[PDB]
Amino acid sequence: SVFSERTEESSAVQYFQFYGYLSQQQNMMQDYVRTGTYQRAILQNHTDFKDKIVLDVGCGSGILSFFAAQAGARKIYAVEASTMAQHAEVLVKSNNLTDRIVVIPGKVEEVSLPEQVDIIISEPMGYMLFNERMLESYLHAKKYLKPSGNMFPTIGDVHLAPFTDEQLYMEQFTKANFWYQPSFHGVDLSALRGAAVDEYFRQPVVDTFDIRILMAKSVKYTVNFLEAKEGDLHRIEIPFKFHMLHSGLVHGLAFWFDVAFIGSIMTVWLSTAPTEPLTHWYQVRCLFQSPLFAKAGDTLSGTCLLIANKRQSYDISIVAQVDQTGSKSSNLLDLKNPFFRYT
Amino acid sequence: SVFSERTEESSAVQYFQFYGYLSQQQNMMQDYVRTGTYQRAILQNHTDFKDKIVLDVGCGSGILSFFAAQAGARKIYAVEASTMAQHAEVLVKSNNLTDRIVVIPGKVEEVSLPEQVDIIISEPMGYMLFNERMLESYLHAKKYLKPSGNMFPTIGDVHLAPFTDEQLYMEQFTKANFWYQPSFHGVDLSALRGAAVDEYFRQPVVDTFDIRILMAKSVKYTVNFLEAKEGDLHRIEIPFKFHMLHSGLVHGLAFWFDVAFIGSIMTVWLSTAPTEPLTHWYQVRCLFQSPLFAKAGDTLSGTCLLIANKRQSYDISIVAQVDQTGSKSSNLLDLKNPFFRY
Amino acid sequence: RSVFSERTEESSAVQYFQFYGYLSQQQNMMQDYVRTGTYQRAILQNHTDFKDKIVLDVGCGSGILSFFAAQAGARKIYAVEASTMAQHAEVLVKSNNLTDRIVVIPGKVEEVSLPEQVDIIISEPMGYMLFNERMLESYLHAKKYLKPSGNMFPTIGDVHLAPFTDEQLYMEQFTKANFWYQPSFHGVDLSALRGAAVDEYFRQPVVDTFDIRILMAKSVKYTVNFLEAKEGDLHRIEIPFKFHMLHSGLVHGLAFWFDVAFIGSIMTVWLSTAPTEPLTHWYQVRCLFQSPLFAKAGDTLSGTCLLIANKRQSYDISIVAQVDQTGSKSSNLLDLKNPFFRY
Amino acid sequence: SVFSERTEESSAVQYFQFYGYLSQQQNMMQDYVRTGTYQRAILQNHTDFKDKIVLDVGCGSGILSFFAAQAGARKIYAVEASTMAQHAEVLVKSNNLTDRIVVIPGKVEEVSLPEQVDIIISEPMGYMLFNERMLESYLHAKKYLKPSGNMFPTIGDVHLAPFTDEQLYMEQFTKANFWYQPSFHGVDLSALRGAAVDEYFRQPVVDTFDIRILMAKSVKYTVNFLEAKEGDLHRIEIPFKFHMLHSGLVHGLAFWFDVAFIGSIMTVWLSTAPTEPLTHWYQVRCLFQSPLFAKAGDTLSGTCLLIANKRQSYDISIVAQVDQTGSKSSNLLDLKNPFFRYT
Ligand SMILES: COCn1cc(CNC[C@H]2O[C@@H](n3cnc4c(N)ncnc43)[C@H](O)[C@@H]2O)c(N)nc1=O
Ligand SMILES: COCn1cc(CNC[C@H]2O[C@@H](n3cnc4c(N)ncnc43)[C@H](O)[C@@H]2O)c(N)nc1=O
Ligand SMILES: Nc1ncnc2c1ncn2[C@@H]1O[C@H](CSCC[C@H]([NH3+])C(=O)O)[C@@H](O)[C@H]1O
Ligand SMILES: Nc1ncnc2c1ncn2[C@@H]1O[C@H](CSCC[C@H]([NH3+])C(=O)O)[C@@H](O)[C@H]1O
Ligand code: NA
Repeated sequence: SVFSERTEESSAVQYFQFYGYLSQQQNMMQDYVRTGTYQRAILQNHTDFKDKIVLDVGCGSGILSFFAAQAGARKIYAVEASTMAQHAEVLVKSNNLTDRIVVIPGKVEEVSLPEQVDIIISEPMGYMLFNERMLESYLHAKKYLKPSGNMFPTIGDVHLAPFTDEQLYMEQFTKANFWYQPSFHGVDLSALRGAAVDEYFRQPVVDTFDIRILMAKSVKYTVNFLEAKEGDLHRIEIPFKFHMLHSGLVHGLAFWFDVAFIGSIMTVWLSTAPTEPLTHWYQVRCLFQSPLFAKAGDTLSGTCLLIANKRQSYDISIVAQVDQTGSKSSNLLDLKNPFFRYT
Repeated sequence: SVFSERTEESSAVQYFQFYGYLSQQQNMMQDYVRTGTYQRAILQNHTDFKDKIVLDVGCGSGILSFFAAQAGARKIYAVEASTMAQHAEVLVKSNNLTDRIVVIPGKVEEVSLPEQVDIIISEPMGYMLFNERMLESYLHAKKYLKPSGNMFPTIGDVHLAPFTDEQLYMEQFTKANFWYQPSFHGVDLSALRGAAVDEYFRQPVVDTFDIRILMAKSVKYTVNFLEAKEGDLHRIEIPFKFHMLHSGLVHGLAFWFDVAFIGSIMTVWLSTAPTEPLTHWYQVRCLFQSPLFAKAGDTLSGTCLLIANKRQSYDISIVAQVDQTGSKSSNLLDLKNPFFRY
Repeated sequence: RSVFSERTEESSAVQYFQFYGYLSQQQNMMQDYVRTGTYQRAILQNHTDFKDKIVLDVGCGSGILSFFAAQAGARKIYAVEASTMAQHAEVLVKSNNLTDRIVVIPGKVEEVSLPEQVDIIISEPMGYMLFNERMLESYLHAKKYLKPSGNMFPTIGDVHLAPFTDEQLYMEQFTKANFWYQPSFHGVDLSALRGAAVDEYFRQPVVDTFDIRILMAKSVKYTVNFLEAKEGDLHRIEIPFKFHMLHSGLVHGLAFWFDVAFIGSIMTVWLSTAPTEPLTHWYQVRCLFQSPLFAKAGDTLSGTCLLIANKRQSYDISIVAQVDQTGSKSSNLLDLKNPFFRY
Repeated sequence: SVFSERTEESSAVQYFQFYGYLSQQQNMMQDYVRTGTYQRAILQNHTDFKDKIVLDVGCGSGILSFFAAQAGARKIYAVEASTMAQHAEVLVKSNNLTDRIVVIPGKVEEVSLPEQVDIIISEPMGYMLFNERMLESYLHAKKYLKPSGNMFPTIGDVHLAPFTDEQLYMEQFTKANFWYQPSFHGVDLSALRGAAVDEYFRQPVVDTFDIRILMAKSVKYTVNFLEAKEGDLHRIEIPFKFHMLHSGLVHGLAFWFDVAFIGSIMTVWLSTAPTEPLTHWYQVRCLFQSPLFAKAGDTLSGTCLLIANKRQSYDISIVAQVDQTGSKSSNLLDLKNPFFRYT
């Protein structure tokens, strides 16, 4: 199948074991911004669901399908690949909705639906939007979408912005300098100090921050789920040209994302921006190996290249340069293993 | 190999991927009780290493091998299956010990060792001692051990004792009670509450605690690493009979462990007991879904059964009984996925 | 049979009037200084409403309010009491030399015969959550003896209800119900009765006081005008509510209290049992939800509190509540006659 | 039936309503001394239950029947008159003992048992043993007992002892002196002070105390449930003659009770003595109207006469006298309405 070919078996096992936990579902469900906004987006666009055929990609507990049922849906196919599918089925029965919601255990790339659907709903967003590579499942599912069919969410915007955070940058060296001692119990650890620094900088940092560390207006990269193909997400090139609003040292790039539910009645936005109330996605920061000095008015140009890997994530390549000075910095990061810094 | 047959590929990949990180090595190395006690046990028993052949099972960064080198060992084979092995090689070169420490990359069940060794050193203890199933690798490695060779550590004591902690219990019960709601955003979740309680209580709690929550003298289960066979750890049955010292609610069993380095000069103990300074093993508690009320003087009887699984851990079944009232409790826990509360 | 006996089980009535036959209970009520003091002020500061008037005291007990009416210059006071306390009231009338002003009439106010119509009716018919004991109906029934322009002391009653958060109370009750969760109490599996146990405990309104900050919204007020209301109005009391949540959190239930007003010719005097006011022997009453409802600030909590009078001189309470923004719903049934005294 | 003739209808209603609550059953079940001792007495005398026919009088939740089942009983008839009977049925089913425990709804004086039993088990004890008059139900049940049959408990001992408690005695007057004031809000209450004192002294005091207040070894009155008639409990005359161990003022008599389970293997005792751990029965004290002075070595003689009434309780008559001085005191108390003093 399409899923197995793009996914290492070891990664897939871990991945679906993770979502097999009721606590993990619960964690997502208790993210009120997320869950509430989904329910709002569905109910406020009830004309998009009333007596419609619905597909829920990766239903988990089945909560979105229930929201679709609340909106008056006729039939909802709730596809789930982890063992959570059995718990979703129990909920369908206990909520007396067996006539409207059909839980289909398995990967959306492998299961079969009896009919085409009017609208696809899903929550496939990971860290930096693209983590977990579930957007491709979401896009793959369009084989079951009627022409003129709709997608909830419909589009996704990932935002990038340069930031200054001296403490975050110095923190890495403070942690790596553990190895920079000549006699740890009689052992000289110094030779590994470089490797330690390297390791720390490969980890994207997950947490939140004050918006005042941002030094330029964000650059936006948009995915239209109605138009995109899964293969479009294998190689994501995000060019940027930041016009610096403040003078100072750029320590790296901050990432966040919005999704839009473009319905017939209204468009509802779900945002994980640092200007908005915190979600379980927080924000993500990728550090530069060497900070870049910029004057207000200077331009910071370059590219953020996301390359999909078989561990259900992306290898991040970031190249940036201050055009006025030619001062350049790059970093390679491993999105699969972020550092959860939030406290 | 013996490792591969008893281990799911999915588990091993993640497992050794985890130990390839320098931050994790730093975390373990910064456990001063551990590192200091190991160095203490090796250096003070230097005659057990002087001009001897040493095997370091799961050497990681190689610290124990350096300790063995400090004790005057002639040759040390440092085996590590994670990529950390490459970092160990770097330290050996930079510490000018290339003539004495030989890093052998790979699983100890799969590598080929050049010669038989006089002594095996290792740090194979996981949470509640048995987690990670590395003790079996440690035991497996005795195929390279000379007839009268030694092992560091030499023995392991697992201690279990009944505890009372309403706060911890309610803390987990609260998390499970989310699945109690009859109308979460209009959705009835209650039918899953049973499965939810089951899931949360299967998680052993890793953290530390005050010793005054303990309601009886601990029961000891000992593994002699010099004598034990790999197969001995597939099924670990620990019967217990506690004489309750305090009245109250028994919320579960607390676990910790000691290991002893029985050398020629002296025996050095490394303890993770809650009466001792804290280590990175902390202590482990297994909660009962329903606590058992017991009075002082009662006997708390039952069995703690550990069944090894293919995910490099154990399925824990605890059956406990207040003999005077017949109050019985049964519990199943997944040692692989503990709750880190510390 | 009289209107009283038909709406009252004899078994309940016996216990009820037997309870009020005890001097200790009279002492308990009389030692409520807020209560007694406020009644005395309401009567004395409106002395013109009593001067040379004919008074009816419904459920006079020890006769304290009749003495207050006598102090304000009443010509004759008919003090009706159905319990044996009537005998003690008479003793006080004689020992206080007020035989020419206070006439104790033993019996139920629904059954006795008065020689004449009265200018004003005084009573203290309030129970827990105002309506408990169903004496308001006796109070209203007595209006058959009231002259057309007659007055009522108290004149009006306000019931206040507001949502509250109190995790401590909820877990306190939940823990008590969880006794029946034990699978091996002395070797016996009790679990099958947990549902019945939870139901039983949560049917008990909690009588006590609390800090006002646990309240999550402005109280909704329901008013009974004793000058206009008829007995039948209290047989089935429907109180709709729409709360605008001021705080985010878990709604564990609804808090209840009441005010009564003595609207006299000289001034209006209020007797309040609100948690913002000094504590009375009425305390406050809280009705718990079996499972709390999550609400954000700005949300609306709407629904209905329905009180159905029963033959045990109390009410069957039904509370239906809903977080409108999410559709999160709770339904609960309570037995007001058997509250939990927590103070 | 025998029950209805000796019981006022009004009393019976509240009585069985009281035991219809799971919380009250729970209250009894959480008395570890009581429940544990019952279980222990049954299990340690397993030969008295093995393959026997058992009768459980007033099974409540059915706990004692389950204990009988644990001891290997062949058939257990669990008779229960309150609504608790249905909850017992639920527990029997849920514990898979449907073939061995049969729940019979109704009063034991009115139901029909298909066969005679080998042993009757019950927990019919109230305050000072005899309150609630359920022992008569217990003894009545022997009509279903084989001639060679046993009773669990087998005997009941009531202990009586003189006590000194200056605080308790003075407390009555302190509470009554509320009424001894000439202008309570302008009212002279003094005329009721006597009636108030009378009221307090009629109430036996339920609570516990330090054994240091006891001034003589208790006098014991024994009921052998194997030998006794129902009628033996209609009029209970307990003569007493105490040999005073301490000098001082005797303010009244303290009451407690024991029951013994005399089985074939061993005799197990359940005690509510103040020398033993506290149970939900506590202890009961009856005050003398006027305290009696006695020296150590004097004899305190008299009678405690318990006269059964139709309110499922007893009128307590106490006459006591110091023989050496002729100093005499009496009290008449209403056991149905005790004062719960325990804190
Ligand atoms: C819960 O505590 C975690 N923990 C675990 C351990 C156990 N030691 C694991 C170390 O040993 C390595 N290891 C595990 N199984 C191995 C095997 N078949 N062959 C070779 N190396 C192996 C593994 O890669 C790591 O470097 C420890 N020594 N300290 C700890 O803190
Ligand atoms: C929480 O207790 C509420 N509560 C109620 C009351 C109301 N009861 C006062 C007095 O009213 C008497 N009473 C009740 N229904 C009556 C009736 N049809 N006819 C005559 N007397 C009646 C009853 O004998 C009692 O002595 C009060 N005076 N204080 C209170 O505290
Ligand atoms: N290819 C796939 N096919 C089916 N389910 C998948 C696939 N990839 C991910 N999932 C599931 O999709 C879910 C994403 S988490 C979202 C859970 C739930 N729909 C909610 O909105 O709260 C997880 O439960 C995954 O197990
Ligand atoms: N005459 C009677 N017939 C049947 N049941 C009765 C009678 N009198 C009292 N009971 C019940 O006897 C019980 C006394 S409480 C003892 C309950 C239970 N056997 C236990 O040991 O925990 C109550 O549940 C009463 O409803
Ligand atoms: Na320790």
